[PDB]
Amino acid sequence: GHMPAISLPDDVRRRLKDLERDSLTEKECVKEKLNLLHEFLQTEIKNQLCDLETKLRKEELSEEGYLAKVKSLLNKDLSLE
Repeated sequence: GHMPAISLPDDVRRRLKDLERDSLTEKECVKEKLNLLHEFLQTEIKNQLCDLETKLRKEELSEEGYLAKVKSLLNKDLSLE
């Protein structure tokens, strides 16, 4: 990025703050975070996630593996800017 200037909308961000009060959860965070970020993340991102689901279905990946792997990817995508 020569000069990036894209970041989550202020209206969206406010919703997360309200959610924080309602007390989210690890599993709940991924479901909400995925759909929200998706609105700004291309489907090619969801595609990467789809392959992981296959591992969950073949019992090759740990439950916490997907939960912990998913988080990092979300942050990595935003770090690109």
